Amino acid sequence: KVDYPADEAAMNEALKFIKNSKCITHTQICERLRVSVALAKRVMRQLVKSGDFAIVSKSSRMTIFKNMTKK
Amino acid sequence: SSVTRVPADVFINSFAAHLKNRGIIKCPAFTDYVKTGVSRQYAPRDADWFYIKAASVIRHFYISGSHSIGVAGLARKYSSLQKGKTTPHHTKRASCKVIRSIVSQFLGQKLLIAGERGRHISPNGRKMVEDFAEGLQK
Amino acid sequence: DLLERNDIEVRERDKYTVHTLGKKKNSVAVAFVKAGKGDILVNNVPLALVRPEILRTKVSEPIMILGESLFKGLDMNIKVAGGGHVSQIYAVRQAISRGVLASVKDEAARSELRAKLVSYDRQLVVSDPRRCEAKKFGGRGARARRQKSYR
Amino acid sequence: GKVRTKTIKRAARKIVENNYESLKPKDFQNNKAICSKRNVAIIPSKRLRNKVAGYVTTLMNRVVKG
Amino acid sequence: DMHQKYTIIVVGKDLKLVERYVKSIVKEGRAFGISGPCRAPVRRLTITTRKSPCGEGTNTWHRFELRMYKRTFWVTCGGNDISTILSKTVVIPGIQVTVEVE
Amino acid sequence: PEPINARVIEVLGRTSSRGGITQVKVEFMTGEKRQIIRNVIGPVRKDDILVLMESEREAR
Amino acid sequence: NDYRDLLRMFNTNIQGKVVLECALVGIKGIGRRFANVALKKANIDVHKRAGELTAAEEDALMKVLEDPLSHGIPAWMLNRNNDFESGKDMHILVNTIASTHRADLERLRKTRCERGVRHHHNLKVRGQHTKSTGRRGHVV
Amino acid sequence: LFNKWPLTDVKCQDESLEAYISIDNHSFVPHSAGRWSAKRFRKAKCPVVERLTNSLMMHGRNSGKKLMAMKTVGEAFELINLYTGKNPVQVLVDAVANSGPREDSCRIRQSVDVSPLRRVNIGIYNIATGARKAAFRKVRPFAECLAEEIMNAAAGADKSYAISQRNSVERIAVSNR
RNA sequence: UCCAUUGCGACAACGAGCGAGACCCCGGCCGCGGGCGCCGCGGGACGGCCCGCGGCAGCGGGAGGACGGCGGGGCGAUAGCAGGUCUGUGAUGCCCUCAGACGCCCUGGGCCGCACGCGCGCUACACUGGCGGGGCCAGCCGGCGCCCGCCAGGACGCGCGGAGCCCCCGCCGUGGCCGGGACCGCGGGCUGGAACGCCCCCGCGCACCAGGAAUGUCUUGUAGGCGCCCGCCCCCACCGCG
Repeated sequence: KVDYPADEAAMNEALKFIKNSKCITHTQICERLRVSVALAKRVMRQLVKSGDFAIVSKSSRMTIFKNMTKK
Repeated sequence: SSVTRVPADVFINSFAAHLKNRGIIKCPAFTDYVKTGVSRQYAPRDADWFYIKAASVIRHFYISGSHSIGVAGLARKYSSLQKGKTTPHHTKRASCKVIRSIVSQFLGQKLLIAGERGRHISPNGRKMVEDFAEGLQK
Repeated sequence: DLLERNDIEVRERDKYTVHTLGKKKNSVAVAFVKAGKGDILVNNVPLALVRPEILRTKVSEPIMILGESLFKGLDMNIKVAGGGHVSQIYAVRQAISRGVLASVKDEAARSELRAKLVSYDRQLVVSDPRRCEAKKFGGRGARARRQKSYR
Repeated sequence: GKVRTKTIKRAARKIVENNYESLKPKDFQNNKAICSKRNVAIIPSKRLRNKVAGYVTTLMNRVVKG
Repeated sequence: DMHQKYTIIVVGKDLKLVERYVKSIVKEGRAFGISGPCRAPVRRLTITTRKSPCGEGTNTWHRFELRMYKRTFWVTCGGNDISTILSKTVVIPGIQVTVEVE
Repeated sequence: PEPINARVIEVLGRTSSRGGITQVKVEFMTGEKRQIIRNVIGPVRKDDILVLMESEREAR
Repeated sequence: NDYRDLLRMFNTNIQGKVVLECALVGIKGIGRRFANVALKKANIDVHKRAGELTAAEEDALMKVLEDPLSHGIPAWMLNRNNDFESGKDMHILVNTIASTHRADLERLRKTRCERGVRHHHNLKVRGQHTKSTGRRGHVV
Repeated sequence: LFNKWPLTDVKCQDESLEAYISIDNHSFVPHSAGRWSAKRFRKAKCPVVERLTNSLMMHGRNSGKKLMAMKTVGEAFELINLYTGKNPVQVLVDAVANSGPREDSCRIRQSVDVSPLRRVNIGIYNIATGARKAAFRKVRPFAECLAEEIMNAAAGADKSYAISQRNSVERIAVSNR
């Protein structure tokens, strides 16, 4: 219902949580963690900047992201 | 060929970035506080919109050449629906002042030259478009 | 915009060996074909880029199906006028296919390719008879009518 | 499907009564060509003339078996 | 020589009365070099009126069309020869043949 | 229990009194291949294959 | 990684959850003239995520609100144009806009115009057809 | 299919629905504008992927937008590929068989058997109806939900809306057995 | 049997007619002749062929073919009915008001008044969406230039030109929120003799989170979704006809 737009110390916990996945959409993070999609969007822009993820499809509405190896 | 052989967005985005650094166009503040047209409720949220719109204006002028479009007709390609009323939505038009200013800046740069009736793209402008498309032609 | 005397006379000089017209929904795409660079040009732009992007495979449907052999060594100055988007994309594909059938010219492969063309998808060769409808009084639609108050 | 009307039907018999050899059992174009010989059989409109020929083709087909 | 291209614009509502006049223009001007007919795209005058004089009942509308036919020819010939052509061409009452000088 | 596949040989007619239901002669797909009548909703043509959970019930 | 929540801007609480330009559209519920922008001209970008805004930025926005004609904010924009007594362009926000609404309805009351009659008779002076408007409203 | 999903080993186990799901003619994308509705059973040989992309276009606000439906199938079929590691086309061709009831009730209420076409027709219809509801006022995308319904059904779950619908037609059918 | 009193078959009936159909209009396709402009005339498709099942009329299927089995309209029998219209007419019988007029003009107001109940609609209730820019696209059939103006529009010119949905990229992120635009406070314009009419701009952000008993319309370029044009018009379409 209510989400944090704004992760603080838990941004690394989120990074570990998103790295703890097989694939994800920024909307899937919004369901899995109580985060606005916009926060999740920005967070995953640098998740592929850290290079631990990859785009499968990119569309304006939705982009599917599969973590490169992360195994 | 060339500029039409290139996708529109990449060419419009790139040429726009070049205009700001080059000093071509130089946006007017009095027209930079306004919405593109009556059909827009909110004014552009893309920051330097004058530059990107100007890039597109010279991309249409290039294709037209013989047609010699005026300020109002080229504004029509930026027309949108007017929404938010109990009455059904109607397609309106973009603001001419933004486009008159853009054209006058291309005309002063001599990229555009006037014609009887509407203004058309001049060889200095024609080469600028041809060269930029040649810049990213793949 | 279609059914006009300027079909594709935009080309100045430029005599072309083969001509074909593919049409769908008030849209005429007329291609001027000559042996050229294996290049397909519609609306002055290359075949690779067209406006309905998820329909690009359709605009190039027999490039994969018939075989690039005929596609290599061919220049197509297609122009589409009329319709909206999908109407134009089905009409370019119809025009491109018929132009290549004419390009074989005398070997019976025009018959064999038409046999292949009717197999993967007919309409690559034949016209889509479905065209449009007429509004009639007593309804916003043609078939649809207005609401009855007292049954 | 399409049900032949009394004009498209009585005339067809009148054509097979007068002419026998000229029309053939499965020959629409021939049956349309015989029925189109001006005064010998006059049917205004191809649509009526084509419909007559189709019924003549069906009647001619019926008579050849028996 | 007072030689001018002479415009000939024909308007007939009746396609067959107008189409026969097109044959007439061609024959008389065969000698004076009449032009092949550039048929105007048909202009349809369309009026839709409710069939009911009193507006009651189911809505029934009358679709009424005046399908005027205009055909244009141009002749670069003598004014006396243009005049012979107007006398020579069949006179169909209710058919408008109009001449302008270019 | 486990459903038994069957195959229509012909569609005798339409029933239901509202239309929309059909009488089909079905032959079980395998083994003894019992040919018994069946009642089916939805569009059915000859040679279609249906799996009947009930199996024993017979249409008239 | 940084945020502040409700701002006490003009007797309102602006959530840090909002994207700032959309957030200040509600100032005490009444009187925004910024028209969803025109505060970029005073100072910061559209997506300052609301909470991020510093006290320094707040005073600059607050300054533009008191002096509207200073940052490209023209007389074509602004909440109030020639005032019936002031005769100057102005921007009225929060309690003040509603207070000035009372002042104009008092004017219509003294002037006893048709609009004044309808304003005390709870009727619509603008929406022409009142035969079939307020159903369930059950009002005179 | 979409230039990413092949069409070679994808078939269905059910022989009752063997002819009805078309798996040998999918076009490169599911557009193929055709008069499938015309003629009685020409709809059976329509590609299952163009039968699904047509089903999503329902409720008017969403009517007619085949392109917005096509990207919704490719987003769903891209999501399925990653999660299930098997061809996404197969999951739809498997789900259609699973979502299909084998018994319905018509007054003649009385138990009847659904024809192969109906088991396919309701099966695709059910797949989209649930996804449409499970994405109406929720943040989750219609495409993400479309992927789950399409997959849960294939493996077989009463969690899936299409099966929770199948299951009940067949419990109502067992009442009128 | 049919779409059909459309035909078959039986049969004191046998033949005809009118209505049905045919015809007319437009559409898809081929050809001919012309071409300020695609626009004149001819073909073509007939349940023809094939396989079943039928004495049969036809009843399913198969191709071939732009086109397939009544394509999308016009026209419309015999009778009707106290349907509607005397307020469309120099259509009209009767009472005919007829000059302090029920004639005919001018001004002002109403026809739009609103405790309410209903019919046709429109816009909604959003993430298949709103909000920004980037492409691009019609058809009925189609004018623009330039300058000033945020706009709406205005001045001065000439002979001429085109949608939205959709797509592409950002953004909001489930919050009655940037969903929704109802009401109301300034203004700026337009058209006219004159707003009360409309447009625009900055506020202001109502209900409504999918609708009870019921009730409507609909079979492929269909429903729906989306715009555009015209009708009537000083101004103005949530309407109608396209």
